[PDB]
Amino acid sequence: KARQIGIAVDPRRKNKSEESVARNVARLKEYLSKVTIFQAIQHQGVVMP
Amino acid sequence: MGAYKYVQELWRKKQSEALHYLFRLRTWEYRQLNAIKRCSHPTRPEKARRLGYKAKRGYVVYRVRVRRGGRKRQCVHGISYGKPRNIGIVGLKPSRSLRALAEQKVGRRLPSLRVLNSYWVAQDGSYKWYEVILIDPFHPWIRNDPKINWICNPVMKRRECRGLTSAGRKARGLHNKGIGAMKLRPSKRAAWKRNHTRSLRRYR
Amino acid sequence: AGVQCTAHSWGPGRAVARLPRKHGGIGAYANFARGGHMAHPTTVIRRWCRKVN
Amino acid sequence: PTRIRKSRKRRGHRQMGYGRVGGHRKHPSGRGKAGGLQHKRTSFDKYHPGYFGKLGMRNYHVRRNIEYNPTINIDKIWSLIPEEQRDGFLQRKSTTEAPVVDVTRFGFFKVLGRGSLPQCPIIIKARYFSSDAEKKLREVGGVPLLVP
Amino acid sequence: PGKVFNLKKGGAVVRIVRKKETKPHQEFVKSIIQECTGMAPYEMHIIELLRMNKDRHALRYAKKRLGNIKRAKAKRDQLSVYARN
RNA sequence: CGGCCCGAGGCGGCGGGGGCGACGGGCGGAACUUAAGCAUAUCAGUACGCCCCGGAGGAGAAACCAACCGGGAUUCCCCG
RNA sequence: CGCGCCGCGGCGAGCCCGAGGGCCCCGCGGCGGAGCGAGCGCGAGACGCCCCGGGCCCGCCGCGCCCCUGCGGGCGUGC
RNA sequence: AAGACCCUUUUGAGCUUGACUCCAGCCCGGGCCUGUGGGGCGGGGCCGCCCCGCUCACCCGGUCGCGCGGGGACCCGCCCGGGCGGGGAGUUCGGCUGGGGCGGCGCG
Ligand SMILES: [K+]
Ligand SMILES: [K+]
Ligand SMILES: [K+]
Ligand SMILES: [K+]
Ligand SMILES: [K+]
Ligand SMILES: [K+]
Ligand SMILES: [K+]
Ligand SMILES: [K+]
Ligand SMILES: [K+]
Ligand SMILES: [K+]
Ligand SMILES: [K+]
Ligand SMILES: [K+]
Ligand SMILES: [K+]
Ligand SMILES: [K+]
Ligand SMILES: [K+]
Ligand SMILES: [K+]
Ligand SMILES: [K+]
Ligand SMILES: [K+]
Ligand SMILES: [K+]
Ligand SMILES: [K+]
Ligand SMILES: [K+]
Ligand SMILES: [K+]
Ligand SMILES: [K+]
Ligand SMILES: [K+]
Ligand SMILES: [K+]
Ligand SMILES: [K+]
Ligand SMILES: [K+]
Ligand SMILES: [K+]
Ligand SMILES: [K+]
Ligand SMILES: [K+]
Ligand SMILES: [K+]
Ligand SMILES: [K+]
Ligand SMILES: [K+]
Ligand SMILES: [K+]
Ligand SMILES: [K+]
Ligand SMILES: [K+]
Ligand SMILES: [Mg+2]
Ligand SMILES: [Mg+2]
Ligand SMILES: [Mg+2]
Ligand SMILES: [Mg+2]
Ligand SMILES: [Mg+2]
Ligand SMILES: [Mg+2]
Ligand SMILES: [Mg+2]
Ligand SMILES: [Mg+2]
Ligand SMILES: [Mg+2]
Ligand SMILES: [Mg+2]
Ligand SMILES: [Mg+2]
Ligand SMILES: [Mg+2]
Ligand SMILES: [Mg+2]
Ligand SMILES: [Mg+2]
Ligand SMILES: [Mg+2]
Ligand SMILES: [Mg+2]
Ligand SMILES: [Mg+2]
Ligand SMILES: [Mg+2]
Ligand SMILES: [Mg+2]
Ligand SMILES: [Mg+2]
Ligand SMILES: [Mg+2]
Repeated sequence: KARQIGIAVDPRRKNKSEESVARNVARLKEYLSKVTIFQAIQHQGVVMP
Repeated sequence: MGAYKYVQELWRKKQSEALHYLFRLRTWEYRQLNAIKRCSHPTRPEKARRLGYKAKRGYVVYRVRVRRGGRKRQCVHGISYGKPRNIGIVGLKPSRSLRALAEQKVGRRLPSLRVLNSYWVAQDGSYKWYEVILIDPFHPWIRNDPKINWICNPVMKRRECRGLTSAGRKARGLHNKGIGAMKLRPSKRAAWKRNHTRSLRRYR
Repeated sequence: AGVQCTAHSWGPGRAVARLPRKHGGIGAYANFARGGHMAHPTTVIRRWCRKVN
Repeated sequence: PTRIRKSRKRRGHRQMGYGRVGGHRKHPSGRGKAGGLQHKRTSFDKYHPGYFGKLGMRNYHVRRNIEYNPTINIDKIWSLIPEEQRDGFLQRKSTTEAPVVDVTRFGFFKVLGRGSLPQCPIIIKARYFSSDAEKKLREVGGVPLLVP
Repeated sequence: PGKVFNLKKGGAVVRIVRKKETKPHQEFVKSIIQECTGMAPYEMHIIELLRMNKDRHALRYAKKRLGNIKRAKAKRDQLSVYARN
């Protein structure tokens, strides 16, 4: 489901701590806000540097 | 469960009375035949499926006999000239294993087929016998089948001549990764050429 | 350029200078011979650009 | 530029500074570094002591980022505080609002003791201290601290 | 040294401790196969030595055949059960 | 007398073989040269010989690296 | 192409057209900033237009003395 | 005709051998190839050797397979080990010096 809307998924990686999860969940939560699904704007460069 | 779990367990007892008798009858027979011979069906059906065989039109099996022991150089009168580090004649070892040499011999005999894989069947003091799987790539059952028709594309011609089979991969060192393997991954020649290149940039 | 032909010295004892010669005796392979290579041929690895802060 | 070189001033001189008696030949000493213990021994002992031999333990693979260890002296500590704030901190030598400086954020591990500090309490957090860095810091009213 | 020295190491974050990670069917297949094969000739030699209480000889012989001390100890333990009588 | 097994001769449709001064893959493999001599070493896992593809090829989704408040298939570039 | 020294330009406890991305714009290492010790490791202020010498401080090797958290700390002496 | 005699160069090559370092080849031993039986000697408290039947592996002959043999678990081959080895390979064969060599050693 996440691959479909532009998120890269790496099942080989494992988290090493609890902070690693909170920092990236907040990153996932934010991106889902600024995404629209169908005069539209194409985003340049790396997304959320 | 199924039957092939028992057959695999059995083949891990090659020293037993039963398999010692059956291994004896096979080497006597293979000693009475030619070096390269077509087989009706695989001698080991369970190992054949482990390596990719399928009982369909377009898969074939041949038995190949190769000779045991080391390597002797082709030098007239047994004379190497040159430096003394390069003088040896007998007692050398081939770079490829005997399994890889079996596949290359049968690829040369049958150049209109595609070599897939191979496995061991017998040995004695003078010979080892391997069986080689080959696919005919212009048969319609082969071409229209998504499981195998990767081999119908032309970058798959004479694979064993280019070191791309499993036994050919081992001699190039490619069953390893990590420390001890950093100078071989594209090719031994490719890593040497990359590591010895003079790159003269414009704004040097 | 200058090194596609076959030429070797005749040596002393034949009353001629010691440069390499083509079969027949024609001078070759020296910067002072007609048709020979340059003494130090030009190469594209010359540093063409320069740096400025 | 070829037109300002010393070698073009020798056109017409038969031998381009290499002499008549000696001359310019191919390799009159050998190639490279050869001869260092025999016929260049007078050169190698005058300028290169300790070129020959062995010395010390060997490690078959060094970990470059384990052995890495940056350091900072105490005389450089107050320059990590931005200039807009230093005056005020000196103004009020507070024990109850002293400045905290965490030097790992700036990329240092150990604190050494060359120099001196201003008369002002300050807190320094690091991974290791030298003995006189601690001594000069406690002389000022400061405290050392260890951080993760 | 293979670690970087610092007290309070690991003091900022909370680690994740992953779970560390039989099959009676396989034990059942071996029991049928064992019945119609027996043991290998080197395994029978070990059993005879173990019956005579030459334990160190049995370990030496298994290291020579197997080439790895942990497997040679695992095999001699495996064979004692059939070597007790 | 039929079946299965292991072989033989013929007939039909389809496929293979040879070619290239580069790049690419797999094998066999020097000596000149340097060491101010010369055997180990170096030149060079190069010249050259044999085989095999393609428009690229090879490699590739960890029996990996690490020792961190850790990364995460392959290839290529910068850096030591 | 690599090494040494000299001269000139820009900036200076800093410096820098990597590769790359948008003769212009943005752009990591790196080198310098601390040394010494085979290594465990420990770690520099006291003077001086400049130069030369003296004195003292840091490390490596040795050794009085006192002590707390102890084959660990402090204070000294010597090539 | 850039002395062919003579000398020097850390330039060669042909030949020789009691130079230095080695290689083919050959001889010798154990192992795997490799069956199925019968016996003797010795040791240590099961181990080492050796000997001799059979035929089925493996090997050789006769024959137009026209009415037949001989050997045999030994030989060959392969792996590792030891010996012989100018038949062959590569390389070396100091310096000073009233020219070099013989001799001598102001070569430490
Ligand atoms: K054969
Ligand atoms: K030669
Ligand atoms: K030669
Ligand atoms: K050599
Ligand atoms: K391999
Ligand atoms: K490696
Ligand atoms: K030529
Ligand atoms: K001449
Ligand atoms: K001349
Ligand atoms: K530059
Ligand atoms: K000069
Ligand atoms: K001179
Ligand atoms: K020379
Ligand atoms: K030279
Ligand atoms: K030297
Ligand atoms: K040593
Ligand atoms: K070679
Ligand atoms: K050479
Ligand atoms: K060579
Ligand atoms: K030589
Ligand atoms: K040489
Ligand atoms: K060497
Ligand atoms: K060599
Ligand atoms: K070499
Ligand atoms: K020391
Ligand atoms: K002459
Ligand atoms: K002469
Ligand atoms: K003379
Ligand atoms: K002469
Ligand atoms: K010469
Ligand atoms: K010579
Ligand atoms: K000659
Ligand atoms: K000759
Ligand atoms: K000779
Ligand atoms: K000889
Ligand atoms: K000679
Ligand atoms: Mg001439
Ligand atoms: Mg020309
Ligand atoms: Mg003059
Ligand atoms: Mg003139
Ligand atoms: Mg000179
Ligand atoms: Mg002179
Ligand atoms: Mg001259
Ligand atoms: Mg046909
Ligand atoms: Mg050359
Ligand atoms: Mg030389
Ligand atoms: Mg020379
Ligand atoms: Mg020479
Ligand atoms: Mg090399
Ligand atoms: Mg491909
Ligand atoms: Mg002359
Ligand atoms: Mg002459
Ligand atoms: Mg000389
Ligand atoms: Mg010679
Ligand atoms: Mg000669
Ligand atoms: Mg000779
Ligand atoms: Mg002389």
